[PDB]
Amino acid sequence: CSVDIQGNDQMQFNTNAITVDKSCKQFTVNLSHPGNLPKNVMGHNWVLSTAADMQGVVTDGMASGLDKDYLKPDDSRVIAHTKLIGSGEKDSVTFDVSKLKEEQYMFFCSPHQGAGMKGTLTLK
Ligand SMILES: [Cu+]
Repeated sequence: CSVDIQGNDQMQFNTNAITVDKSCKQFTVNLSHPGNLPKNVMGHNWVLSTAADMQGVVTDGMASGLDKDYLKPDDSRVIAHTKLIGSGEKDSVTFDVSKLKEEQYMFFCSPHQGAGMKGTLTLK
């Protein structure tokens, strides 16, 4: 009921598809950042929304800027998210699987989603 994910200096995650087992009550994402760049140059987060909400979350998040971890404050469309991390840092988020429907979900790094830093998540 957990997955470890890396975001690197090339704006790539090392998975682009997450499967959450139907039997999980909670699911945890452990994000880390190989590389040698600080959070204010190449920072990554991990953000989950419906496929339909992704573009708006990214647009509004990018506009909110670095000091808001590139997320619109209190954004109702964000199902779960980590903080923004730089190289050698790590952050984990846990969420209730009850928040998912057996729907199209996307995960992404908000500042680098437009550069392709995204993938799918499905409750299976
Ligand atoms: Cu990123």
